[PDB]
Amino acid sequence: QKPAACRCSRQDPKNRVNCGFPGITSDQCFTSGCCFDSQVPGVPWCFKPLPAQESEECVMQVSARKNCGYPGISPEDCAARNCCFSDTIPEVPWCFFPMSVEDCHY
Repeated sequence: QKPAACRCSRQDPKNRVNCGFPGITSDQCFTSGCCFDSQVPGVPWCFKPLPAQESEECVMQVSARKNCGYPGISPEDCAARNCCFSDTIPEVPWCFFPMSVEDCHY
């Protein structure tokens, strides 16, 4: 299934992880759960989407996270402060500010 827009557009083209086989079409790429973009040269055209989050406002590259909490903040407290919580990647804030989706596109 085609991934939500932010899982595709919020990635730096140079950080793209290739998805599918050589020559996979735009439709096949989307159908496979990947993102397709034929506009940037020299980078994968069919690529893996960013991990899905609780909401699409919480989708962004790990390096774009703005710390909305503190060391040891709980998921619930983070949710109270109106933020996104994700503790699966090292060195990055686990509680972070979400970003409205107007920038997202295919």
